Amino acid sequence: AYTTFSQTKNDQLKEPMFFGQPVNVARYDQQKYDIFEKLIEKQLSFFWRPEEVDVSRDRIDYQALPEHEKHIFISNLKYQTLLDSIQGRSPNVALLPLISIPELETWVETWAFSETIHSRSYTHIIRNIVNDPSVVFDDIVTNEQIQKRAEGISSYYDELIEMTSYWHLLGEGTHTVNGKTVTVSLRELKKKLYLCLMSVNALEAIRFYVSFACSFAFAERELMEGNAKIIRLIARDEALHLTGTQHMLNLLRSGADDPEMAEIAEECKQECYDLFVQAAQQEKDWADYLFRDGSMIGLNKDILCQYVEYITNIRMQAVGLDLPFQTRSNPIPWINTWLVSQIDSEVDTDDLSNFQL
Amino acid sequence: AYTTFSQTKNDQLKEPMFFGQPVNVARYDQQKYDIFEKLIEKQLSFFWRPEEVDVSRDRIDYQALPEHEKHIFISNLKYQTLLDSIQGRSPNVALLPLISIPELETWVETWAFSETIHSRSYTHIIRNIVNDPSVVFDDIVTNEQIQKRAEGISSYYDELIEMTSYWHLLGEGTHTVNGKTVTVSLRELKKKLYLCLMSVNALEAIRFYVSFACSFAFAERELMEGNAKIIRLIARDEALHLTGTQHMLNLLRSGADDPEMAEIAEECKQECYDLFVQAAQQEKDWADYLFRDGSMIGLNKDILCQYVEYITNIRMQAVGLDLPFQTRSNPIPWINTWLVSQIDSEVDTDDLSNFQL
Amino acid sequence: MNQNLLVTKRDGSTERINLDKIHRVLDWAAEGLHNVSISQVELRSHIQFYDGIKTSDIHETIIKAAADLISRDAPDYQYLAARLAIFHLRKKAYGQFEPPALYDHVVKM
Ligand SMILES: Cc1cn([C@H]2C[C@H](O)[C@@H](COP(=O)(O)OP(=O)(O)OP(=O)(O)O)O2)c(=O)[nH]c1=O
Ligand SMILES: Nc1ncnc2c1ncn2[C@H]1C[C@H](O)[C@@H](COP(=O)(O)OP(=O)(O)O)O1
Ligand SMILES: [Mg+2]
Repeated sequence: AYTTFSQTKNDQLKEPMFFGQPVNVARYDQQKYDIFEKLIEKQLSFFWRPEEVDVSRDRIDYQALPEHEKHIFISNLKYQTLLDSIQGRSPNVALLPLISIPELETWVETWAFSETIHSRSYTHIIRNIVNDPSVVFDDIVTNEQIQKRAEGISSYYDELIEMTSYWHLLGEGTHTVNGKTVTVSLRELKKKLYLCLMSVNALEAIRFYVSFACSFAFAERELMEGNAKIIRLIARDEALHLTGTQHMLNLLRSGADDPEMAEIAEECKQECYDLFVQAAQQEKDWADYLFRDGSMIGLNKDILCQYVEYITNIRMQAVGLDLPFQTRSNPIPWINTWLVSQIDSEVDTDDLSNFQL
Repeated sequence: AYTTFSQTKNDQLKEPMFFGQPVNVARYDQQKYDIFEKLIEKQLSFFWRPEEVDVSRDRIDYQALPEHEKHIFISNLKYQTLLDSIQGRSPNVALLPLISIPELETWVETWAFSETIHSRSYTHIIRNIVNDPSVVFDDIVTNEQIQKRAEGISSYYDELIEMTSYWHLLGEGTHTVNGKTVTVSLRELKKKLYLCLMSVNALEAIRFYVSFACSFAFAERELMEGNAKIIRLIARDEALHLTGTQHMLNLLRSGADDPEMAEIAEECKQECYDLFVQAAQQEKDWADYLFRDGSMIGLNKDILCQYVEYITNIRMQAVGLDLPFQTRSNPIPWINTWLVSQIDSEVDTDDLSNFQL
Repeated sequence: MNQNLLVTKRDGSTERINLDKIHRVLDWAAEGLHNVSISQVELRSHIQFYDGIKTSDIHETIIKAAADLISRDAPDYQYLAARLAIFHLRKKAYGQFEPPALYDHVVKM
């Protein structure tokens, strides 16, 4: 079963990323994969608090927005609050019982903590642009266009948590639980972990970046600029997050960490492809809901759907998946601002005479 | 089972601290108990990094120490690395699947995150005073004098984690798992949560404060002052941590949050007393190992054991437990410094004649 | 890097520095007193150890240290520092703690 401090003295450098011996002593002088140690130092260096950003002017801009632009902005904010609500708790609940090297354990905890700062900043933004924040928060759980993807995203986490609990309680093998037969396969647990990380990669590298386009499109019009500063800080963290999941996925896929994992990654390549395609298709439908009542300067259904295809191809190639959409140039190049970062008068008559006209 | 985003739209202000509906939407505009929101804001404001502390002089002081004072310092450092190693992951693993209000969920993640900075600072201190840190870290798991105390603390976490897995997979009731009968009692689960929180309170409010005395005793002699600067920042965090476990325990014990919990607290009152007293005796035993090779100016076995009994009475009274030791004045009063932030020449002859000699 | 320092006893002889001797003396003097601290006296002494340090200079320093802790909050230090000083005066005059017989002393004096 899971232990918070395993008694065995293991060489933490030879453990795998997941399913090895639970981490005991937390040391940071050495790493098996130093990508996670760098992600920790970089996330610690980015530490910000929401209240340090002035969002008071954003209230005036919001009230002046057209009715359908209030809708576009506030719907993207509820979806953001939702996704980072899941991201606040889920990496800690789903990954900590599986991690077996210290540098990856601490990164996941730092990753999750930094997400709670995002959740706090959404509360900060909401309470500074609307009159009753309860109106926005109460709509997040019941919203038709949100709850479809909320339960879809949480399921990959939930199913991984469930199999992890059986694996700790019962161990591998064929078991009987209240008459019914229950099979606990570590290979099927490694499969749920891989599929979950793929879903999280699509969540943070595609779903959120579609949201960044909406938040920053208002900022290119010098509107909602306090929100833009916070979303810009969130985007800087979000690049660190997806890099972590990219390195996890590629280390698992390449068999560097677990020889068994290389085959499991290949048996999932079709599910992972359909997973990303589904996510991309869901955001295009979400884009269809945003502009249901009209568009704004710089952003409509076509533009946002084009960015969906653009950002999706980039992310999927980063994890070794086939590109599902046509090749395309960046439809919103302006988004990159927010995501990255006399005379020498002497003569020589001799040298001139050395010349025939 | 546990879900990372529960579908039900519930009034989070009316949920209990634990075992209620798993938190869905993360909001911070309102709280049921604002103590945890204040602890979050206070922990975020204390955010510090180990590298911002000058520890260069500490390498010289350490090498100059007597051989047995090297023992005292490095043994207290290994024990610290151990305790905050558990504390890095354990509140996230053992409490997150049980919390049902958002302000407590985010505090536990902030609490756990701040512990990883402690774990990193221990790596910072170690790698700046010894030549091969691997010698120090490898002794934490294998040295027989340390790991004995590790399993005492980790067990309360492990047993709570296990029952939580059964409670999510099987639910409450009498079950059969591989023939053998398995009973899942929520009342016995609330009992394991309460006992675990009691163990953590003794860990952070007694065990670590005994360790603080050693680090600061070197500093009262102007030695190891870089370590002392870091331990002082850690002590400021540890004061927030024990405040969290105290408020949880007292809210549970008074039945204010869960009426059923009030009686469960009374069925544990004897176990919790023996739990705290045991911790004090274990730390008193640890002091005998520190000074097995000699003492130093201002600190020996008796002085530190007196502080153990002194601080234990205070902590146990704070959570409604009987005092197990005799009343005593603070044996080390210097520790409180580190654990908190002509003639008017005019005469009147007529007035003088109005006088009888 | 242990140096193994030496202290000079009252009879001129030398031995390894042993802090438990200081612990016992202070614990003896603080017995029965309220709101005093052996640890406080030792740390506030700021006693500078050098090889060959006189044992009388060590004791005279901790007397001054405990004497300066006499306060309203900790009044019993008036008795801690007194017992350390009475102990010091016994050695200065007799070489031990127990005084000689009344007759033997008058004869010598
Ligand atoms: C006077 C007295 C002293 N003491 C304590 C105070 C001293 O620490 C110790 C007596 O001091 P000493 O007999 O001088 O012992 P010491 O530890 O200095 O060793 P030595 O001189 O042999 O190297 O006992 C008592 O316990 N009871 C008493 O009545
Ligand atoms: N080996 C040692 N190292 C350091 N200090 C010592 C010591 N032995 C005794 N002391 C201290 C404790 C007393 O406060 C002080 C006077 O002690 P003492 O018993 O009067 O002298 P001594 O033992 O030298 O005859 O010296
Ligand atoms: Mg003596």
